[PDB]
Amino acid sequence: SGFRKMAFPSGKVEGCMVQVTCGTTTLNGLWLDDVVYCPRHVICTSEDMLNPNYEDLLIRKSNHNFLVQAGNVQLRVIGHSMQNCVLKLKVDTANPKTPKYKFVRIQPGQTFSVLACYNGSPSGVYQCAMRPNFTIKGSFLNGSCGSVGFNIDYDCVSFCYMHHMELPTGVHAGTDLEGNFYGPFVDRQTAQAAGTDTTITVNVLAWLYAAVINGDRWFLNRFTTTLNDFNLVAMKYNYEPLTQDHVDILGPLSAQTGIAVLDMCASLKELLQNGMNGRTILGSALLEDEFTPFDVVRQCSGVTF
Amino acid sequence: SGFRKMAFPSGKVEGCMVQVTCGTTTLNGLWLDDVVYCPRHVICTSEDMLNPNYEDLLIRKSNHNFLVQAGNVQLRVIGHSMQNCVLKLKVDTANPKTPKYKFVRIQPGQTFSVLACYNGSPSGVYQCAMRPNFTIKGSFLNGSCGSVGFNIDYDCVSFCYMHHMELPTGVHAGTDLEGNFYGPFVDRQTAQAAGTDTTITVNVLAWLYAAVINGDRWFLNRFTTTLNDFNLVAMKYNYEPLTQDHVDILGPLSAQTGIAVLDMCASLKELLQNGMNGRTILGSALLEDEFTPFDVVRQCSGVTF
Ligand SMILES: *C(=O)[C@H](C[C@@H]1CCNC1=O)NC(=O)[C@@H]1[C@H]2CCC[C@H]2CN1C(=O)CCc1cc(F)cc(F)c1
Ligand SMILES: *C(=O)[C@H](C[C@@H]1CCNC1=O)NC(=O)[C@@H]1[C@H]2CCC[C@H]2CN1C(=O)CCc1cc(F)cc(F)c1
Repeated sequence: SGFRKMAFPSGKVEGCMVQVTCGTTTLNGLWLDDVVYCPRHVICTSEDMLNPNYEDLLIRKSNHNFLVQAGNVQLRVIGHSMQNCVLKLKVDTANPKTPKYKFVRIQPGQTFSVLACYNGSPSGVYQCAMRPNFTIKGSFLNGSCGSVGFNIDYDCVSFCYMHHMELPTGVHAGTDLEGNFYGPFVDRQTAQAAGTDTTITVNVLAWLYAAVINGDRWFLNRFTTTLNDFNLVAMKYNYEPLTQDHVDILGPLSAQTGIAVLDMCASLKELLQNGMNGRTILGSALLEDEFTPFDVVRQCSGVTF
Repeated sequence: SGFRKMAFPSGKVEGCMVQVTCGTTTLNGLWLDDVVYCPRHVICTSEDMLNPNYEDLLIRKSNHNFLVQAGNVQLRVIGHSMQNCVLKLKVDTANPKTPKYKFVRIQPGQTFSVLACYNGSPSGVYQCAMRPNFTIKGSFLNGSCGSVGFNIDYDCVSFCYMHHMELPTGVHAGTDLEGNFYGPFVDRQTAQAAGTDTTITVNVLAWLYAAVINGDRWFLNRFTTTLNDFNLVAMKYNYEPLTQDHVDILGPLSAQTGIAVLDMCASLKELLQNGMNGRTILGSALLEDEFTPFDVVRQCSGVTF
């Protein structure tokens, strides 16, 4: 009973967070085995930020210029290299708290948990979706860079995001753990802007299924639609076109509730065209798109890690 | 930049979760030092739930009838006692992962993080407020009882809630760690109903301050009001009466933004009377009341634990 934006338990990730300082700049790093991963802009001063030449900046940096701290204890940096927008700092001690892990480049529309950190210490945990325009809606301040996004599957942590920047619309951009940005963003202080914030249609539908399971049924109508006719209406509202793959992904929720996906599309079409009329669905007055079909199944089935 | 419903890092609480089984019923327990705390209804079968006599039920229970499991390893129960609606199971091993802790009975209007568990294993983390009507808006299924609510202050975990029940409106009820329910709820399968869901006025105001700090300023008007005139309008909307203590608690946010609390009340009064007109504040189309002035300060100042 009840449906909330739920983050994964952060314990396994908390044991990996370290503080990385280079000169005056301090940010977070992720310590897995004998390597610490962190944003490469840790080597920049405020002046450098406008048009940095990271390769040039890095020649003036040796292993000893990187101060790595895990709690109150200093790690010894024995090597360093830049891979795309991240630095990999080889340290002399394997993290004893390293969980079972993998690095994953996540698809737009998928969700993950962010463990927001400052000075290598955890501050909070919240769920995010990698939006179609490759931004996330987070909560990050100066010093948050290096904070990571992850998913847990049983005992294995899949890290998928490292925080690097904010955009003018108050949204956030960052990289996978290989240092490659999601979207067209670059790690420099330039004029960059998020494209159209397209809505994750399959996730709105999954959330409509979670509402039905949790007793909210007012929006169910007596109509149905086709994929092509629904997409004509959803193009107007900047919704992602729904495909047969999306319908198959919603298969289990549709079977659990007895509501065909195209019947849920017709209900969603009525909600887009007519609005909620002051009503709420799972405590919200807007259509929510940051729950995947798996998030709904997980939460409504009590999946543990 | 950005403002999200943020839970505390759950790592310190994850190391305390255990599975408690008694007969066919399995639920969660909290293992701190050599004691495991769990809901007393773990001793009930489905039949017992309608009108249980917990003292009578407990005479047929010995230490060996309580199976306690921390991960894949069984703990040995050397004593048991009932304190209000919780059982305290003395075990032969102190939890090596016991953090610095305290038990706190939280005031209505305050917030905490819930670590939802099933079979003693963590499933997810989310923020809740202890509402004025003494219910919480959580996400809990069968087997979730014994899951706890907490706050972290530096290294000290203050546990304030243990989950026991769901109410007909899809909201949740439970106890402090001394076994005393918040509100008038009882641990039996009877007709119980939440009273009027009063809105936490001081928290809506704190959230309005977070919106201003994060760039959302459309709702700021050219009006002011008095405590007495604001409360006349807010009584109609089932809002908690605002007091001088609440105004003093909002003092630091008012000073940080330069917006007097009574000017923010006038803006809130216009929002209650006229609505949002399809606009949003921090991504929401409703007035949010589950952020305390401290939650806003914490998030906007980057407080770590
Ligand atoms: C790293 O901790 C930090 C996180 C930022 C700070 C505030 N919120 C947030 O998420 N990242 C930065 O400050 C980055 C650094 C690294 C690469 C370039 C430099 C600039 N920047 C950033 O976030 C861009 C700031 C900016 C925002 C905007 F709206 C217009 C701009 F022209 C620049
Ligand atoms: C413990 O795991 C469980 C958690 C519940 C189950 C579903 N969601 C949730 O939060 N608690 C219970 O199931 C309790 C047990 C313990 C004391 C009595 C017994 C009944 N109950 C409960 O939640 C009440 C269920 C109920 C709901 C309702 F709307 C009307 C009713 F008459 C009873």
